[PDB]
Amino acid sequence: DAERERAQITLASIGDGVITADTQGGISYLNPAAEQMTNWTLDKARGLPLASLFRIVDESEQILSGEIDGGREHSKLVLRHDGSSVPVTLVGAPIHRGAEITGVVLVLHDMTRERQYMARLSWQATHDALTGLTNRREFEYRLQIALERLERNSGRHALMFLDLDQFKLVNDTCGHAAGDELLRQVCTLLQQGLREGDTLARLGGDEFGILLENCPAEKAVEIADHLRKTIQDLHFTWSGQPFNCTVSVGLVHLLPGISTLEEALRSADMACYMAKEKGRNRVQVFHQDDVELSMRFGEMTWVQRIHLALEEDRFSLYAQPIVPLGEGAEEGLHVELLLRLRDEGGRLVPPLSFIPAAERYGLMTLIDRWVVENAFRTLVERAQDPRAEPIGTCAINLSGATIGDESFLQFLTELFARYRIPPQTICFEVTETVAVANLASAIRFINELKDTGCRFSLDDFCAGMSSFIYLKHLPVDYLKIDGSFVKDMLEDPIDRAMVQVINHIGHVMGKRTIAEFVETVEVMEALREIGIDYAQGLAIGAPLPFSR
Amino acid sequence: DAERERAQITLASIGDGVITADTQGGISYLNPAAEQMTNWTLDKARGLPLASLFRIVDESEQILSGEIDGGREHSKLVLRHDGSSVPVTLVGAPIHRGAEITGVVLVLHDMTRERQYMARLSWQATHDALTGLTNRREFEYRLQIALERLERNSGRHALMFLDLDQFKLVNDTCGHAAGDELLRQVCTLLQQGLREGDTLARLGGDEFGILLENCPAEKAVEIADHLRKTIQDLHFTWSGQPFNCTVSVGLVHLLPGISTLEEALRSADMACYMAKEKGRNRVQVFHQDDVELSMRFGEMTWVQRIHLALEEDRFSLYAQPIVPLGEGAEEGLHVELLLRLRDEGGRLVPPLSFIPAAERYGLMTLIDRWVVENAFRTLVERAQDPRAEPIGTCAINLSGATIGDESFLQFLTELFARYRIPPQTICFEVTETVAVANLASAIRFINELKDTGCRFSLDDFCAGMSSFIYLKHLPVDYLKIDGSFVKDMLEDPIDRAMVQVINHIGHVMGKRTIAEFVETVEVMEALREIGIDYAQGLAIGAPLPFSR
Ligand SMILES: Nc1nc2c(ncn2[C@@H]2O[C@H](COP(=O)(O)OP(=O)(O)OP(=O)(O)O)[C@@H](O)[C@H]2O)c(=O)[nH]1
Ligand SMILES: Nc1nc2c(ncn2[C@@H]2O[C@H](COP(=O)(O)OP(=O)(O)OP(=O)(O)O)[C@@H](O)[C@H]2O)c(=O)[nH]1
Ligand SMILES: [Mg+2]
Ligand SMILES: [Mg+2]
Repeated sequence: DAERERAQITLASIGDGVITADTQGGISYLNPAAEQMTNWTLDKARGLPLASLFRIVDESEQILSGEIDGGREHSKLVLRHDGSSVPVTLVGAPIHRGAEITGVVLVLHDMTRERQYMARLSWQATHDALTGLTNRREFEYRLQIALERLERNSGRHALMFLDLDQFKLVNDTCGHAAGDELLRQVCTLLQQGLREGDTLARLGGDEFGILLENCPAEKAVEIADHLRKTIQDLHFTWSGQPFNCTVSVGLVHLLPGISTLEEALRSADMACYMAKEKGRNRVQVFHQDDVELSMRFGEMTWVQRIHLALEEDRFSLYAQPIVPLGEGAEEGLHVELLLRLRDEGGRLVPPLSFIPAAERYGLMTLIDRWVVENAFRTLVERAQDPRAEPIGTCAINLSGATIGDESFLQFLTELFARYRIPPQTICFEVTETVAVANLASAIRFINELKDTGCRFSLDDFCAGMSSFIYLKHLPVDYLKIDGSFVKDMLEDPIDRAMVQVINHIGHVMGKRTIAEFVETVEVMEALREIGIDYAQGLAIGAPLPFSR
Repeated sequence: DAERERAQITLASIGDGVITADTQGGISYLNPAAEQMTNWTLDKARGLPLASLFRIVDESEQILSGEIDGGREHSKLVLRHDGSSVPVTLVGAPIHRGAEITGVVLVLHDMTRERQYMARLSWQATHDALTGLTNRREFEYRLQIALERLERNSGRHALMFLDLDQFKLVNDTCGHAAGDELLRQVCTLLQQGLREGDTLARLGGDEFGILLENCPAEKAVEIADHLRKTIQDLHFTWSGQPFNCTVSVGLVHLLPGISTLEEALRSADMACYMAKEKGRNRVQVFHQDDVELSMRFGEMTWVQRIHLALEEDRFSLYAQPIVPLGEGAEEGLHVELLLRLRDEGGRLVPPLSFIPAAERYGLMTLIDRWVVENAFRTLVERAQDPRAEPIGTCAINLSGATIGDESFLQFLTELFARYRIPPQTICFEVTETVAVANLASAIRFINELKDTGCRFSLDDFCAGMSSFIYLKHLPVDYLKIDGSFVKDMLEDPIDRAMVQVINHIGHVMGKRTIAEFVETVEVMEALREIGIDYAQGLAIGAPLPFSR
């Protein structure tokens, strides 16, 4: 028929190598990308078997009909025995007549070409890969421009910071895949709610940035409260399970030519934080005095609260085990230390009820110094018993305020001399987020501590070319997979794949891998098969009191 | 016909959204990816015009028939007026009957899906994006494994470092595109030359790594000299123009369980460097004494050579102008300082004849201290004339040895007090390579110097998600496009695109862009249209004597 002409132009427009072959291997179709990949033209390869022209090997075939579908991409090579190797990502699907398997369709994507996608790189550098919206880079650029521009700067602009409430709930409850969907759904609503000219970005985490150029004060607040309402009305559900999605909005009225970029960003931050501190699901319009006096008050309140607790011995330490998944590995006892705070009545205070405030008001060095001192102190008390399970690894999480703290090493040195805890026994922890936020200091800190003889771990680790590049510079011993990826590993094929990639590249880069949120033995066995070195979760052991 | 069944399964296996429409817009085909992208099924969209179902807008159509082909990818959005926006990279080709334009074929790739390609990320993290071979990460991993492995460690291994000779020649002569082809061609020969089990990687630049596990000493050297010969016999040509490709090989015989990874890498480096220092196109087998005594001798030779030159006033400084491309921009005179060395006879010494040796033997701090001192000294002498063209920017290149030098800032402070040159007038330069090689120190150095009031530039800048991520951490004022990209900008569509992306993302990140190797006004006008802030090259001004 004349359909061949239509299909051939479509098949030739596709940049990916398309190969169609009969059930027995004989070639039926090769598009120009397949021809260039295999070094064989269709006219010289038609009817001839696949294996006799080129090889689709691995790194040292009929499986497609069985189980190796086109759902997932498979890393193969194209060994052509002339011009040799071409690295691909294969996808295969059977060809049917109607319950009669007649052939095979192969979609082959050339890994060498990825470097040539200039529009893709450019897009990526200015947009969030998940949500599709502009990123922090592009947003801050557009915000700066709105203020510095010579033209079209007649009226005032409106900066908004919209942060999702209890977004960690969604991730720790269902997993990372669920949280990504919610983010994508939150994205579509804020898209529908804004007009052309308005700039909407994901600034990181569950935080979005909205810019309304040349829009009045009353109009600006009206839009914010409406967007707040539309997210409140979002009936988000994950595999039946419904979630109450809510947002905390921080609004700032801007002036082009007067108000600086860093002043604008910081003002929207205090207002967003204040809407949270004021109970969540609220819009907090920044006022230079009215919404600033509460920051001075909040600092005073928390200085008193953190110091009282410390003085009143209400902070305590818990220990959760980390165990080797490797068959034959014994080692010393590995525990991760976790902080707990009890109020004046004597009941446990949730983490979000004081860590965000202590972090905001620079009270984290205090707590980290108390944690480290009382961990070493406990280890001495625990050692008084000879029968006691000796701790080979005691992991402690440090904040960004500590990573940057010049006086921490002298304090740690002093602590070592006082409690005689071997440095080797201690494993300091920093999140991927905290490390990158203070990159030059993190590198400097990790190396100084490693010289002392301490180990280091990188927490809440995501996979990407960025995170793996940051990993080259961060000399940590362990890599800890974010729990959200482990939570639905066995239910979501991308989260399972994420775990596998974090593991492989983590092993490639000389790191030992740890999986958190291993709540069942099914998850434990899955991680063991993959190759994960350590497991932590409710299937391993629950957090138990450590300190007295 | 029954061809529809064959084509539909192929079209459904493609992950990219395929849209086929008539010349007048009416839809003919949508694959499941196109249906999911546009929110419209083919059964409910067949015959109906494109524009009336969804919109393929931009960020604020018939052009395809004219000029906007499927050769280059175009960044568009898919505004569907229901579930709103989907960010794509469009490619379009006309549909013919035979010189009769009947319709249009659109290949739409969803930018949101890029995050889900796990096999692609994993491949990327373990392989060079250009050459397709394993990267430094994977190679060092495999090398470590060869040494640390409990099993299959019977015999000895062979580490090889193959570095292309005068590879900068190919790039500065033809451009980056030519050099990439040569690298890809060098890759295919080393592929054909090695057997299954042998590990071949691009370790960076024009340097390749080869590992021959459980291969005798005599066999190991035999393979190296053969590979050296096959590259010598490579008749490389770029658009008619032939190039004599040659390689300098450094070989090390390894022992699993004794010889460490860093000892192995360093030994292959000294042997490769020695084959270069010994005249290039040679294989230098590392010998612990015989090929180590020459490193002590070479250090002695160069300490004497660099100090003599300094003592004998044979080092001089040249100045090359940098000019604004922006229409209306005047500014002060911008010059880039370049070092030159004259031998004992009085004739100019090529850069490769002393900078590789001075860099190898730690003599770069010396030269950088002489350059900076004599630049400030010249600026005072030049200022004695009131008529003199005042220099608003004087750019000086600093080495990795300087970026890491703790005593440089006190020396610079002293120089400032002695020659009273305004810090603002000085622009320090570091290559992307040097910055990343010493990342924590570069960041620390750039910020300390910026506080003094100096400007900073990032040289030989490549584009990628890695380089743009490194750029977030490096607070430089200017970004300098690598000349190799500018050389064939007007002849190669990818190098033109590279220039455009380096520019856009450089402007996004608050940097001012500079293009080097602007040898013609055609290149100058091209860069001006793109948006480049500054131009440097033989169309602007040639390097002229600066120092006396
Ligand atoms: N699924 C997913 N989760 C992410 C992503 N980026 C960050 N997160 C998670 O988002 C959460 C952000 O937590 P927070 O905003 O600090 O805390 P919260 O639970 O929302 O509580 P509030 O203080 O009320 O904001 C963490 O659990 C992160 O691991 C992403 O791209 N995808
Ligand atoms: N086209 C291209 N050029 C690259 C790439 N990576 C690095 N280069 C260039 O490769 C060159 C490496 O130069 P060198 O090896 O130090 O110098 P050389 O000219 O080969 O001289 P020798 O000292 O004999 O090795 C520089 O011009 C780099 O800019 C790449 O991926 N593609
Ligand atoms: Mg939140
Ligand atoms: Mg070279």
